Amino acid sequence: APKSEVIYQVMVDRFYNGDPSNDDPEVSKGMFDPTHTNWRMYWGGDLKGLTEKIPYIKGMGVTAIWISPVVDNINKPAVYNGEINAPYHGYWARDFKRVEEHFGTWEDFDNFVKVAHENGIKVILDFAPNHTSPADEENPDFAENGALYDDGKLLGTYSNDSLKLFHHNGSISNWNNLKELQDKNLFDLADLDQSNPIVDKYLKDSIKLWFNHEIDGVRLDAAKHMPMEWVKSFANTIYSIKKDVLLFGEWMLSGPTDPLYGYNIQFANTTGFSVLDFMLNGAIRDVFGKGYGFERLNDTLEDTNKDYENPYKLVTFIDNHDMPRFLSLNNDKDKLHEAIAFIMTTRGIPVIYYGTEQYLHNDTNGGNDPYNRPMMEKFDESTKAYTLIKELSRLRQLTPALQYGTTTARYVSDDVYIYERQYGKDVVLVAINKGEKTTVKTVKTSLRKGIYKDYLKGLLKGVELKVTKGNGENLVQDLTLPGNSVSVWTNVRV
Ligand SMILES: [Ca+2]
Ligand SMILES: [Ca+2]
Ligand SMILES: [Ca+2]
Repeated sequence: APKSEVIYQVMVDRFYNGDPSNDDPEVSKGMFDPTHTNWRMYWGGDLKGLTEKIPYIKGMGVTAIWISPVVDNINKPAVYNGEINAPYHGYWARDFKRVEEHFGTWEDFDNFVKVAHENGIKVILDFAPNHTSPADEENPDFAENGALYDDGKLLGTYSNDSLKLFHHNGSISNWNNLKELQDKNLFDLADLDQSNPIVDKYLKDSIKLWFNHEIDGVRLDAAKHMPMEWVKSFANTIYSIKKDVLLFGEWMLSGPTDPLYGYNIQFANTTGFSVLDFMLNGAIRDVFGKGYGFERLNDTLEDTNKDYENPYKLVTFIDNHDMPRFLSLNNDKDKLHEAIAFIMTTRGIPVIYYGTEQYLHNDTNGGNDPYNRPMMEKFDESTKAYTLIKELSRLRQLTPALQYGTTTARYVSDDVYIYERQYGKDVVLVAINKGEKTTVKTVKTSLRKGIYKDYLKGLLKGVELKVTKGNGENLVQDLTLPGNSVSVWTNVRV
């Protein structure tokens, strides 16, 4: 009876500024905007602040915090056309053995792990071993020239790479060619050569250090840009040091016909990392954000459940830091609530991107990066979305049917989706109406006959269920779903 998880993804610089003294550190000064109007500067969020907000996060039923990368990032900005770009997001590492000084010290990090563990919450580290930082081999004064440091000891720069640390093969151009995706630079990011035994032992020593500070898992950045066999050895290293670790990779897919989807599946089946579920994500945004009909969602769900060997390890999401937030895509809270309810009641592990529960969004430039990383504003624990996210996790803890159960579609139309989750004798039936009020024909269900109250207590306009005994499969009768509603029914005792 495995444990069910719920992930909250935090971008540390944009979550909560707990400590003004690390806003503009001496060693890396000039990259802080206190006004939060230059969207590519550090804004001050830090580990102290994240720690103070763990009760808020725990009040949402979150079981694991995916924290954006907190290794030391470059101490000079990347300047493009006079535009200061700070590594406020954490993906431009200079030193994988040190904590980013804008975010805190080792003591602040250890305190964050301690308080998270005090509240029953796993810490999942976003780790980006594909690369260091932006570099121009012909201009060492640009940014930090992709420098790699080992706990303060310089191992090399891109323009002076004595130890053969990096690939010097230009940038990625043919994005459908695997070898090009692995051996060239992701944009201008100095690409690490994990085949170099120096780099191999460095990256593996680094992740050992972080686990010595009691992290519980890894979200693996840019997983398609590294050789799959090295990523497999990397997971073996982590498994060698800790038994129950949550490992999943960001293997980005462009859409349903992405030519590389087969390597993604292969990655998730063999490396020991599962994947973030981009196929399901696109279907979610299509049907809830673009008005497509539910059969696109159920078809995608059915395909993924066969395509992946272990689909209950998939990590599901509605949005993230690399695409417009759902409300930028479609500013409809009812549709957001329904999407949240969906991933909460679908197989695998759902992610809530920070601030979703506060309807946080900025729609400049379509809501695209950097505008999908706004600063957290209110921490209101009474919003309907906060309440929704808090309640469905309770059911995931009462039954494995949500994360680990089979999936049976009971009714699929353009605007109505009824699906059933089963684990042993546990049954959860869910009905989503993203259209107007309607009354459904006759639905099968394995729920015993009787009347079921909405598990959500009408929070999303949910109704009762009325099951008659069919002999064989039972019969749902006279199900009138209000418009823009979600109902959840179960035989699991509450
Ligand atoms: Ca700060
Ligand atoms: Ca730094
Ligand atoms: Ca690479």
